[PDB]
Amino acid sequence: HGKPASGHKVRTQHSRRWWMQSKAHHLTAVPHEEARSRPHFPAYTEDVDQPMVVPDGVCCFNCDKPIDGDDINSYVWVPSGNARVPTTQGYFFHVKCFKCWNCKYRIIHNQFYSKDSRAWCLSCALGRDIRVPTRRWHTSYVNTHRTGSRLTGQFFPRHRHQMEFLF
Amino acid sequence: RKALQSYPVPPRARNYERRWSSSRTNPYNRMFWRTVLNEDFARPSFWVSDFRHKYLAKHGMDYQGRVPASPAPGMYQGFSDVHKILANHPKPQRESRHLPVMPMTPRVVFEHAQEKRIDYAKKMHRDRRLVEQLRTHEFWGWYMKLQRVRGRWCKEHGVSSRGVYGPAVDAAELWG
Amino acid sequence: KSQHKNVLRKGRPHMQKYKELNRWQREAQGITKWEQGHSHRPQPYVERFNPEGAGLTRGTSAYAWKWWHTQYPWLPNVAPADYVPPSPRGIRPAAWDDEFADVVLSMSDEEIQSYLLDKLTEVIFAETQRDGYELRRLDFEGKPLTELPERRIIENF
Amino acid sequence: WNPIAGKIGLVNRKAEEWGWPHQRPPPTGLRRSPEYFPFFFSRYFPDVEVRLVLDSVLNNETTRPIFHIPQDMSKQELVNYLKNIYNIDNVVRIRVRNMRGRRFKNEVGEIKSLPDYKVAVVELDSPVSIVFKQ
Amino acid sequence: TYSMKGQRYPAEQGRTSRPGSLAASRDRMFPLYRRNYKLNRELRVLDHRRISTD
Amino acid sequence: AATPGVGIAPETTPVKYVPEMLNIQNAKWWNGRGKPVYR
Amino acid sequence: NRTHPLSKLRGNLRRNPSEIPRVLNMMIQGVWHKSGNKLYFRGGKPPNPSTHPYLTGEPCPVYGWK
Amino acid sequence: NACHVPGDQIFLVSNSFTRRLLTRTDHCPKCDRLSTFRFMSVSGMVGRMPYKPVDTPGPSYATLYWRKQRSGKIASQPLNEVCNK
Amino acid sequence: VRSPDHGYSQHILQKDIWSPFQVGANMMSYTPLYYDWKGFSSRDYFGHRSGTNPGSKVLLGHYRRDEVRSWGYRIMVNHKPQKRIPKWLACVVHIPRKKTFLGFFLYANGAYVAELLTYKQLPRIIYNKAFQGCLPTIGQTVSLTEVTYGKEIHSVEMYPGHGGVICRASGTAAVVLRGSEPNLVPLLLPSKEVRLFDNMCHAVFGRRAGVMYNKQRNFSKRSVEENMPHRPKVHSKTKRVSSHPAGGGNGGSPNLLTPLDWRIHPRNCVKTKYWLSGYILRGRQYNRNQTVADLKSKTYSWANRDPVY
Amino acid sequence: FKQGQGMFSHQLKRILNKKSLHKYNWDPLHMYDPRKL
RNA sequence: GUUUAUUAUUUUUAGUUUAAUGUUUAAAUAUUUAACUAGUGAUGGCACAGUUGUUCUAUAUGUACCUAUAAAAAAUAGUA
RNA sequence: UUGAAUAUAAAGAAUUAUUAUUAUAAAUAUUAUUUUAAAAAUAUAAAAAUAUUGUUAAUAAAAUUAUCAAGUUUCAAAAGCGUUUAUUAAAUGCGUCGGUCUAAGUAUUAUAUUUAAGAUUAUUCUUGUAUAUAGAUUUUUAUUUUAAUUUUAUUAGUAGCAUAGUAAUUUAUUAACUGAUUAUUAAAGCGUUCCAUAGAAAAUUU
Ligand SMILES: [Zn+2]
Ligand SMILES: [Zn+2]
Ligand SMILES: [Zn+2]
Repeated sequence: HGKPASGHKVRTQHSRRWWMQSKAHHLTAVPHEEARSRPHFPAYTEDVDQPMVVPDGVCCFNCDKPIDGDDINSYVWVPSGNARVPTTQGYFFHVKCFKCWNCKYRIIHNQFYSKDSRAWCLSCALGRDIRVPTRRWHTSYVNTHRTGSRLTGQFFPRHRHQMEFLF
Repeated sequence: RKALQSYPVPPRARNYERRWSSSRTNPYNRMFWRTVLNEDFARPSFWVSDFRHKYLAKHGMDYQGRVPASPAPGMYQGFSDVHKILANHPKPQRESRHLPVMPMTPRVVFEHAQEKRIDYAKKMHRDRRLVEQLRTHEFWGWYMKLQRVRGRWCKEHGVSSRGVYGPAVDAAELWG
Repeated sequence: KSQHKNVLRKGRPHMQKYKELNRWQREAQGITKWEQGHSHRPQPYVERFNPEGAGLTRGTSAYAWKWWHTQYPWLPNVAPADYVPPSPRGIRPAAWDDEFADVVLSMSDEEIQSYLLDKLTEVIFAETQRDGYELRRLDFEGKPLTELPERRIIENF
Repeated sequence: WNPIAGKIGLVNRKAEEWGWPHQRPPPTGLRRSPEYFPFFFSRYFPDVEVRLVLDSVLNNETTRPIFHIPQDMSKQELVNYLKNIYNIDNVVRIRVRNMRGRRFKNEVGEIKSLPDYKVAVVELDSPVSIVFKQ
Repeated sequence: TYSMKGQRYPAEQGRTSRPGSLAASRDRMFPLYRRNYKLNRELRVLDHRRISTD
Repeated sequence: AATPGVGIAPETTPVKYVPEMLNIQNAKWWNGRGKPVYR
Repeated sequence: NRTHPLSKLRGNLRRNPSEIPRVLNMMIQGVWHKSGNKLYFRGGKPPNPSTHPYLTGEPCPVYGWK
Repeated sequence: NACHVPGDQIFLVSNSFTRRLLTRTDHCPKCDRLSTFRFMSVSGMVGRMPYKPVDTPGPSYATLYWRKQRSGKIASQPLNEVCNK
Repeated sequence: VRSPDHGYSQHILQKDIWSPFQVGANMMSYTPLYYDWKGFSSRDYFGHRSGTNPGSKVLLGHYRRDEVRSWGYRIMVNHKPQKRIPKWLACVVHIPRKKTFLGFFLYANGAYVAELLTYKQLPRIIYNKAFQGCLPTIGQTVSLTEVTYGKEIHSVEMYPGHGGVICRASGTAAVVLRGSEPNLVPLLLPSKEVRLFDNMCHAVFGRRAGVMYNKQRNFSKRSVEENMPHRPKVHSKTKRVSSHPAGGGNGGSPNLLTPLDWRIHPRNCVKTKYWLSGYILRGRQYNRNQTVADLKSKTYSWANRDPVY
Repeated sequence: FKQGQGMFSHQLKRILNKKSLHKYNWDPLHMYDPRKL
């Protein structure tokens, strides 16, 4: 009868049922229990298999104006893992074309809804109607040039690259 | 502590409490899923959710259509700080037909003062590289003049720059 | 708790508040600290009000932001503060004319309020009521006990 | 600046406006009138010190000669002033600061702070200059 | 350069007219540090013009 | 925030507890702000 | 806005004991408008309301001042 | 271990050029000009860590798969040489 | 529809009362019916959070907070339905904090304003019209003359023409009692106290609404108890003996003999009736022990009102 | 962590001792206007 | 950031239930660290003041010992 | 500036100190304050064979790691997830229940409390406060408050349970002042009891 039966939740994060609920299920192979745990994602996704460069036939999804090739971070390049369909790589948007098309304000929490090749705000694109945010109206909080999208998607061992141990 | 009603826009990060909880960042991405998923969460924002109660009475039906946003001109004319008896929308208008104009509340003007100081920041960085794309870009262009003028000089003066030995130690292509 | 990090202070510091100024206004006036003669209560704000609130007695929608929730419904109807009393002046409607004026003016303003109430109960419970609804309670068989409505139903109509 | 009104400062005002303990006051109608002497000594005998700084108008040509004007000369008065007193007829923009008068410690030791003034960088059309022969 | 909150060293501020040296203003000793308030306003502050609605 | 220190008397008898009821000395020269009003 | 005696215009430079608490809070605090820019007093040398040029007229939207 | 606007390279970084590590400027051979490189991943260390073998940090599971493509399956060209001169 | 009221039960204990027909929140906040105000918390004159002085009926319950939320749904309620002009139940709105149901009635001369919603009412039906009978239709607002003995009525008005005050809470009903008085009708208020209501008073026929509130509404969620936010109600026996006479005691002291909130609330002592109306016949104390039915049997006259109280 | 030890708190404790102007404004006879007699 | 079918719910979590150092110390509470962390119900518009406010109650706090500060006394101290 | 007026660099911990003051806004400036030739302690630990708790009141919630930084399992005791100046069977909180209230708020309601949800049940009996009361006291127990000393029935019981103790038995350990089990007269637990029980504190195994 160790007495202080109500406690601090002292030992969470030191468990094996935890070690399986801390992983991330990203787009890699990394069978499981081998992905990173605390930050949830490995830094520096190496992509030597496919070079992951910005294309030349690139254009804004929302606006459609051609986008500067790579000399700049004026474009928000969302590579949705392996995308292919939006462009050779994923959706492309100049930082100022990254607003909801239908309601015309920012995409709150940056989750957008590609409505027929014009990014729509999830809430409007979902039917809801509350149509003005508080902080910054016509410009999202997003990072530029995939720098905010590299928390997820295609870490180094995409696919079964067993070429490494085989003869 | 600098009551939030003083800040032009209410602050982004909102510190709370909780002696037994230590984390600066407010947990967004949870305040987002609720609200997007549940319609009721956010008060109807009277107009877009009035205009029923005025269609039902005058038409005998549920409106059964998407309500127009941007409240009609003439609604909420006695209200002064609507901002809640609405969405964060502006006070709609007078009961006029003049082109819509934002009533320049102290808030709207501040947003103008952001979207100019956003264009200001993205402009001081966009060209700090544009000139960093000359300094290092032209330093290399000049450095190769150096290795050329060193390349020319190191042939007449014959300094092979490959050790005390003659090239006969090189031709082996060993270490030596 | 044995660690007071004291860094959670220092964020968003308070205004300076220069309390010597109110300390001065006391002396630069006859009054002491306003001893509990008031001591206070939290005064209302303009936001929490709802003008166009279908209460408010319809004269006060600005003066009623102040006044408690318990006292603004009762604030009384007074006037636009520029409306002058009904004045027994001689300006008769442009085309009402005499014969009608000579008759109507004979009736006094209880001799005409009375006529109006009868006519209005007659206008309602007439084309207005007999056209669809019914406005007088019916008996066993369903016969309209009273001739015309009761004076209350008309009042709230 | 101390906002609180002092009693004496009104009394010292009267004794020079009209001989206070001895000469009875002028009727309040005259005092509300532009014919009251300090409003009459002003509308006809102004008292201003629009001093010119020369360090900006010396041998180096300038389109923006700088002045100092008393703190209570607004812009459009500095126009009226140079126009009707110094014949200056080309002033498109005036640019006005306000400077805390110079301070220092005299050899004795009291901090003897000069009065404050108002830099007003006028901008003439055709530049002006001053020659200094040595 | 711009109208921003900043920290200046005191010698940088330049001293009053000393017996040893004239009044050395913060500008005439550091010319390229004089703030350019045209360049501030043009870039950083919101002009009456851009929001003039009536 | 404030305090009268006297404690609000009944709305009918507006004054109980004058400071004299306690044999108090309040000369203008003794504690300064003294001299009472019922006087 | 100090004003000239003759000028019918009314300014808020009062010196009544009931009004000096706010006339200092203009000279030392300054106003932080809810639009983000600090008003009447924004820097070091606090203004001298009694050495202002007199209030010449109310502002208009179209021009500056009527 | 460094890429490009469109290409790659490889290089072991010292301590002295730790500044240029994240994003370097270099002659991109799939072009003829200097172009900004990035740091797609690590490929070891520039020296030993105390008390540790030659490959203390180890290049990667990743930068190896980049190597196993460059050297890797050269079976297209053991012709013209294998390792000789 | 099954059971126009449901114990929806999101979590096995958390049972909130959803009603099919309930208007979605969008069709709730109506502009010229929405009142907002700060409620004083429990602060009364001089801040000073405090109840009411013993003798008064103006409540500032000490334990009250967040009475008006500020962006909570708050539409005002009619309480004065008009006598026999047909209604038209447009929708049925359900506010959690004001537990009442209330549905918007068109009322047939344009007045899209009427709320109190009697039990078994359906939306999009006309209500205030009588059938062949006197006025015996659910929802019909009936003068107390038109009711017969033994049938429930809700939102009875205490003084005729002064708005419905009695029996407004959900599922409640004042039962008529067939009194003998000349021009008065006694109603068995739900508090088991009978009251000589004037017969010309107006009541809305039927039960009140939203049955299954009496029980079956249980939050048990920290977020969901913000339908009723109130201050903490501390033990009176852990209150710094300098402060509250029940205090200290090195362990669990049971409590003092005579309980007291701050002044006194001894268990059945403090009964705070101080003025009884001329209409009151038997207070809840005079009936508290008999039954519900035995009070429905007798005929009530002025001689039944006990000359001493 | 108080705030404002600076000079404005060094004047506002010295200039406010200046005694404002006193004018014995005696009570206004609102309800009994004397000049309408 | 994230686990789960779930808008509830596991939880990235760099300022806070632990431990070391520090012990007139860089600190009249800081460095490193364990823990915890999801607040549509709250560091915060102004509001309550000293026989008293406030108290999810610990006789806790109401400006860096709540014995509030500040102010005015000649309280008593020969009864080791 | 084309606005009249107005004013634009600097804090707080006693300091030029621990110290990004996070209101905002993004994202490669080759922006620029840290003495020095040793071993003791000590702050501290890179490195490294065996051993795995024999250390100790007690190992295991105890910095970072590219060698990518995570112990598993059983049993007993233990509620809510909020909240606290020596931080918890502290005090909150939903429900039920008791009492109060139909001339300021809706008697399936809101005041005023006692408990604690969930699941089983909730026992025997009264001397005083309260209520009712009849000039008052004195008298007087439908419900409530507090009580039950042999209340002690249910129920768990050597338990945070006044000593008696390391309780006697059983296990467990080489060694059992541990802990768990059986029952069971427990110095005077006891129906708000008891069960169920998850991250806590113990006891094993590992
Ligand atoms: Zn674009
Ligand atoms: Zn949108
Ligand atoms: Zn390239």
